[PDB]
Amino acid sequence: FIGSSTNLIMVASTTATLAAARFGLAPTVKKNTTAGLKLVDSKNSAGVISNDPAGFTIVDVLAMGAAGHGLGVGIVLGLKGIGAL
Amino acid sequence: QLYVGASQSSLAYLDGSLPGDFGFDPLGLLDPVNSGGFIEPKWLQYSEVIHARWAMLGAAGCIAPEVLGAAGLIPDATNIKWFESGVIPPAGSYNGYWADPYTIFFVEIVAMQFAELRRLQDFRYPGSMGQQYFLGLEAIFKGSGDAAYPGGPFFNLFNLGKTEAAMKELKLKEIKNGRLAMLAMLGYGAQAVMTGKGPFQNLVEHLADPVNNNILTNFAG
Amino acid sequence: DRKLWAPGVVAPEYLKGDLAGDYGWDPLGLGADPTALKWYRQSELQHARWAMLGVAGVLVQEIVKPDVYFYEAGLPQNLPEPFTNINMGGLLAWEFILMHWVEVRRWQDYKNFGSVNEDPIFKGNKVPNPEMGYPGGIFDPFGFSKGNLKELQTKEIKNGRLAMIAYMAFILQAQATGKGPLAALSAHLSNPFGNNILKNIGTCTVPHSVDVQGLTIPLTCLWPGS
Amino acid sequence: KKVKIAVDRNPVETSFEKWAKPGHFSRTLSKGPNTTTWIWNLHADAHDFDSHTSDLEEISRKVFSAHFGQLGIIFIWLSGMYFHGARFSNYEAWLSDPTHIKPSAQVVWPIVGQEILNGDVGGGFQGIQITSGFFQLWRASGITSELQLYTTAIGGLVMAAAMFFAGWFHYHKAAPKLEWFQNVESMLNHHLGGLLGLGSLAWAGHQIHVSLPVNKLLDAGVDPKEIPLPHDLLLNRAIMADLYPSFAKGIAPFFTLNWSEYSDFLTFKGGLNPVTGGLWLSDTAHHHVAIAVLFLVAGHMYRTNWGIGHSM
Amino acid sequence: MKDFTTYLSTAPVIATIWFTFTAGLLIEINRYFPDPLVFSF
Amino acid sequence: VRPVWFPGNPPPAHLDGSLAGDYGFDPLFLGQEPQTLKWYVQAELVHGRFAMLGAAGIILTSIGAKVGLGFPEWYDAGKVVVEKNNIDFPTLMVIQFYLMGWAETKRWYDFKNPGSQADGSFLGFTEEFKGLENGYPGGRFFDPMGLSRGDAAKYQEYKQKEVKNGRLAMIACLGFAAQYAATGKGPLDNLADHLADPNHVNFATNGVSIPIA
Ligand code: CLA
Ligand code: CLA
Ligand code: CLA
Ligand code: CLA
Ligand SMILES: CCCCCCCCCCCCO[C@H]1O[C@H](CO)[C@@H](O[C@H]2O[C@H](CO)[C@@H](O)[C@H](O)[C@H]2O)[C@H](O)[C@H]1O
Repeated sequence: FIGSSTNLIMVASTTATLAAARFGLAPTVKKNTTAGLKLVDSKNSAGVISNDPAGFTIVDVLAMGAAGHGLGVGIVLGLKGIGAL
Repeated sequence: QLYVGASQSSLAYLDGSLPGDFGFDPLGLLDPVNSGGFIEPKWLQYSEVIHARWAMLGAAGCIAPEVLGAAGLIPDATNIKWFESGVIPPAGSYNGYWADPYTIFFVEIVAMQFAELRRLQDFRYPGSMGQQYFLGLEAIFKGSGDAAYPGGPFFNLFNLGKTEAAMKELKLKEIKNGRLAMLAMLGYGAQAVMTGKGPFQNLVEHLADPVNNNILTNFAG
Repeated sequence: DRKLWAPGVVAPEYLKGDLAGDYGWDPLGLGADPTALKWYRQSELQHARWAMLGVAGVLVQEIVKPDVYFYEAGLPQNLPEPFTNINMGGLLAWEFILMHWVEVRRWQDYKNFGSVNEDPIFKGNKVPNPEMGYPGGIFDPFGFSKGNLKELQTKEIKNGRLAMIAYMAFILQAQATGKGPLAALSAHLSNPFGNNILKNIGTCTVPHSVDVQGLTIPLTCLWPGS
Repeated sequence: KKVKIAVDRNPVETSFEKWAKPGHFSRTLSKGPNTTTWIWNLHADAHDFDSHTSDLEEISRKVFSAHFGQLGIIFIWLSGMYFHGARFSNYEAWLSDPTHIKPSAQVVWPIVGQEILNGDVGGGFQGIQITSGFFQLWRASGITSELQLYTTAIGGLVMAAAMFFAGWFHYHKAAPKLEWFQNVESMLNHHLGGLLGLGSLAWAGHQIHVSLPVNKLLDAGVDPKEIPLPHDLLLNRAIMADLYPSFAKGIAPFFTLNWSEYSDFLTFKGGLNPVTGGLWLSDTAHHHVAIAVLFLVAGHMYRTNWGIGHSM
Repeated sequence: MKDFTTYLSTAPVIATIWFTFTAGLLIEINRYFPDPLVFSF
Repeated sequence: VRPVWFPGNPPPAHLDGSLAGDYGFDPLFLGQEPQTLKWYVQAELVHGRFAMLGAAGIILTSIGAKVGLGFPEWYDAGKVVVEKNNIDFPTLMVIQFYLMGWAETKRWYDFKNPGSQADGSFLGFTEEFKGLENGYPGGRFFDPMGLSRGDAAKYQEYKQKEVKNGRLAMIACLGFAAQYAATGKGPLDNLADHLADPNHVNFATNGVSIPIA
């Protein structure tokens, strides 16, 4: 399984979301989205004491790991349904 | 702070006392304003301590017959896994005890109503338990202000932690091994459901082939 | 009182070294009442003295004869020649009345100290009873008291506690292997790795019942597992 | 934390003293009767909590504990239907011939000639032919014994006592404050996630592990006392692999995303089972699995305490 | 429990106790004396 | 400061320590009123009196069995004395109800009026049915040994001992019925079954007490 065509989709789809939210290409705890599609600062409703320089909390890790697993399950099963893998 | 995952909302009141404190309350159950019921901070600290020391007795006691049977110090009749002791008779019951497990369970019922209702009546009534006659033994049960740490002549036999700083370090280290052993009990139960083998046999099989015998190659592939 | 039972323990308030063998002990609170502490003192003296008799009987009856075994030495088959196959009922009657005298005299020494000192048949000489549990007088035919009574009192209590643990040893190293104390010591000195507490605990060589002239006695070990 | 637990300790003292005074809730009805309109206004204004007081916190506490009262009554009702299905039924007989035996779960007492209502429903049994469909539920759940019905009736009594205790607790002992109720984002996240999503995931678990093998052995034709008990279907993977040969691969196809190998028991057949005329339970199993994933996705929508999520 | 006994003495509670009493009296009568159309002896 | 049935919890307000055998056990507040409590003290007493008589009856007639005498068990003694002795049964029941309806209604109108039942309306007895207190009548008939007068502290001791033995005789009479509805044999056969094997012949191996055998 390690290195197979389904592992390479899942890791590269989870790390894509984990690098998207950290480097300002996806919303986080600290940053949300406006009525348009502009990436704006938040209120956060509790305050975070994340030592990470971009404030990337473990809540962001869970959110974007769930999103990356969702995109990976979608791409893997859609490629199984389309015939190409 | 320590333990990232902590928030600012669980840090203003949460000062640094209340042993084992690291700020990790991401939901904010322990929060004194508008609290009530079983979500009171005193009950939560008390039940963490109780869960901690029950789980560390259980974490030593699930691994102990299988380790001591691996050394051969106990015979192979008592070398059974922890879930085949008779606690779960669908998983297996050891029939070589001195009684029916329901006889033993009624003895446990009587002994634990006496152990536990007395244990609760010093949480509810902190000055109690040294007042009525309990065979002269009520002089032990006077307790202290804190319900999780009575510390009589029995519960603090050797008077360990005389000074305040050593007592805070011991209250810290108890919670530390207790949280580690609560996770160990979770990883005895969830790891004995999935594998079907004992915890020591899981450790031996992980130390034999770490890659080919782990969590990933245990989904029955 | 000093040199307590453990190095870092504070003694209780009721254990200021008045009694002998006082080590700041009782981690179960039993001596906290004074009237309870006097009775528990008397029962410790009783268990100590009868346990010293038990040890000096068990390890002397196999010195004089290492064939009659001390566990079944109470059976009528194992009694000596002028008492072999005696009716145990009449013997139990002798012991019952001759002990229900002595023990009730000692009990009324407990309940009212000083009121039981006179020989009731021979209204004459008393027993000079200095403190409770230590009658003396005729119980000191050699007069080893009237010296340092605290010293010999600590000696009696320490040898007595050691003999209590020794006698409850002597029973449990005889239920597991069915062997006398010097004989179990010789069995350890034969092979000190397979004749130990290991591989002997878990078996109970005591039979479930022995018919003593018509009576069946329940005959239990102190742990489960035959 | 904006979204947090916030209650009030001991707001209302538990006493029978206001049960002695009918009309205590109303300012007009508390003076007592002088007129028979009083006793109709007592029952009409009894649950109109918004007209009793103006405090929205007190209204919300009353309507939150009245819902525990309704839930306790529903658990009494369900537990009674399971008990009447256990002790007074032909369900044991109905499982052997569910085409010529009428489902009956109500028996009357023979007093005034009403024992004519105990008709010949079949299976060596007399009672009223029920029409509420509980026997078809119980076959679809894999019950196969009135012992399971009796024990889930006892569980329903226990859960009804839990609901009554819960309403007593959350009104009299520790009653929630107003801004607890006004966290509608948390209520929707927990109800889409935990009630609807985890509930259908749990019913998916019962359908995969209990009701699919039991109903497959029923449709193949096996006496219900010959069918393995469902705890022998949890513990023995060999029986489940005999019934559905992809249980031998374990939960490995779920985590390797080889979900097509689960097509033995999560299907998309459609139509009806021709053996029994109902839906395929493998199809309903995959249904509740997909419903569970959908509502667990939907219950992570609204913002509660971290910056992610929507605010309504 | 004086307030509980005043609650037990209210109109619907007395109604539902007295109607069960007068129901379960006539019901036990019609069990032990089946079908009384006419006053027999 | 006094012992309670459940240590820690305070005793309720209506239940200060003046009754015999008081331990604060009223979780349901049934004797909260002083007169209903005055009635339940009488009830607990007379249930204890009949249960002590009954428990001594079962224990003595079961020592009579199993040793070799011709005594039956207690659940069989109803049949064997109306059949061995030619006793018509409903007349024995009606004579019991006559004598005890007399003896009970005397007590029932002592409760309603404590100074009554003593005016010589009966066969010429004045002080003998006077009644000392609730559930403790006394006099020359109900205390012929005269232990209710003399040392009052020892009489309070006897009051508490009566209530203690009466409580555990009520528990024993509730237990004889359960030992018979579970096992089906004599109580001192159940005792010797528990003594011949302390394990395995207890209630948890009877198949009836726990259904999860
Ligand atoms: C590039 C990667 C990739 C590829 C190749 C595919 C390919 C495929 N996906 Mg897929 N998917 C992907 C990524 C991908 N997906 C991702 C990232 C996700 C996560 C969001 C999903 C989630 C997903 C789901 C949940 C499903 C698929 C399905 C499918 C397959 C059939 C789709 C079809 O024709 O249905 C066309 C069908 C319709 C247009 C009918 C739609 C009518 C619906 C049921 C009712 C709508 C209700 C209501 C009106 C909606 C209003 C709101 C709307 C206006 C927004 C196809 C092979 C389907 C499948 O597995 O089928 C076998 C399926 O159910 N995909
Ligand atoms: C409609 C359902 C409902 C809701 C919304 C609440 C809401 C609340 N309750 Mg309440 N309660 C309920 C039902 C409910 N209760 C019932 C049925 C009972 C009786 C058993 C109680 C008994 C109760 C007590 C005694 C207390 C509360 C408390 C609370 C407050 C905080 C709860 C919390 O953080 O729990 C978070 C969850 C937990 C702490 C874990 C609980 C462990 C459960 C048993 C396991 C999960 C159950 C799961 C849904 C189903 C079982 C899964 C299993 C099959 C695998 C909050 C106001 C507390 C409070 O602050 O006082 C107001 C409190 O002390 N409740
Ligand atoms: C039955 C025997 C017995 C009795 C009645 C006592 C009684 C007493 N001892 Mg003592 N003691 C004994 C045996 C006994 N001892 C033995 C064998 C040892 C050696 C370990 C000691 C060592 C010892 C020390 C070092 C000190 C005392 C002290 C005391 C006094 C205060 C403690 C108290 O109130 O306990 C009351 C005791 C009881 C009411 C008996 C309870 C017995 C329990 C229920 C059962 C025991 C559990 C278990 C079966 C024991 C296993 C033994 C086996 C492994 C050999 C009291 C007079 C203190 C003293 O002298 O202060 C003046 C003190 O400093 N004792
Ligand atoms: C995942 C968590 C969760 C779950 C499962 C529920 C479930 C429920 N809520 Mg709810 N609620 C939640 C969180 C949750 N809530 C939170 C966080 C809030 C605050 C914002 C509220 C505020 C709220 C209000 C104000 C009301 C409800 C109501 C209800 C009930 C709807 C009726 C129904 O469908 O019956 C389905 C029946 C069942 C699922 C039976 C199972 C019963 C389980 C064991 C209890 C529910 C789970 C409980 C929340 C866990 C707490 C355990 C407790 C010990 C703390 C249902 C039981 C309504 C109601 O009826 O109240 C009684 C109502 O008025 N909720
Ligand atoms: C606290 C715990 C949180 C929950 C953690 C959930 C586990 C993470 C999801 C699974 C991660 C990858 O999933 C997957 O990778 C492994 C590869 O190493 C697979 O491992 C195995 O896969 C096949 C059999 O199943 C075999 O051909 C492979 O030889 C073997 O490596 C596992 O079948 C699977 O688990």
